[PDB]
Amino acid sequence: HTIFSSLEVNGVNQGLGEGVRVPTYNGPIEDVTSASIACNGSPNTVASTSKVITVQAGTNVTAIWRYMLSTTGDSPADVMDSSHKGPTIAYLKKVDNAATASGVGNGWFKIQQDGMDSSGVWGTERVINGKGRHSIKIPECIAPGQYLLRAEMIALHAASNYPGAQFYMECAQLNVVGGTGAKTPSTVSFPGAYSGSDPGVKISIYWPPVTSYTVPGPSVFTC
Ligand SMILES: *[C@@H]1O[C@H](CO)[C@@H](O[C@@H]2O[C@H](CO)[C@@H](O)[C@H](O)[C@H]2NC(C)=O)[C@H](O)[C@H]1NC(C)=O
Ligand SMILES: [O-][O-]
Ligand SMILES: [Cu+2]
Repeated sequence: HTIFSSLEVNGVNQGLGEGVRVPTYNGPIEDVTSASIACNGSPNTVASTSKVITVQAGTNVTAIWRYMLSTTGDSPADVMDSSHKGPTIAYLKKVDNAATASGVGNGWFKIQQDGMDSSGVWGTERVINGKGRHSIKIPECIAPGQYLLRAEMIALHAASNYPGAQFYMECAQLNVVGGTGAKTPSTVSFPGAYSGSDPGVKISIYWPPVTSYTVPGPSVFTC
């Protein structure tokens, strides 16, 4: 239970729900076939925001994860419960109007992931124990203009069967400046990119303990 409730750009937090479409409640999506898997949604409610955040291509933005919208600290419990082990992931989608585009459908490409490292530590544990900071590089080589940024944490502690995996995601609204357009990503759809049968979705993280993890979705796009 967690929310990507603000984005840091150029080292400055852009504000709570400012340029990030935040849900009222911190619960997960569990149905990977739902329209809500793209940018969150029903049975939650997600707020619209008029802010589109300018970001220089090639630089990092940092999603700031918090337990609830009103949370005021950054200790582990202020981010997400330590039972919630799994990957962190981020995607972009080119859109016409980042303040209104829904994010459902084709156009997503993966730009970051952190599953399980060679020491058995999960991406979510780096966020939980890193003050909620989920750093994401905006590629330098993509086309400039308006995008959605979907940042996600998947908790797998209850994922031995499907449904069970818990998907926490929010979409931020970006204007990417300086992108060279030198490379056009291949894209996937949300819903569509994840299946309840995926090895990273239906998984028993303790039975036996896993030492390798396959993050769901496509490969990370690189310039
Ligand atoms: C910018 O974001 C990228 C991820 O998109 C970060 O790159 C990862 O950094 C970790 C921590 O050093 C490494 O273990 C990974 O190997 C890196 N991944 C890649 C693909 O390079 C990068 O550290 C971020 N920069 C900042 C300032 O947070
Ligand atoms: O969230 O369990
Ligand atoms: Cu939870």
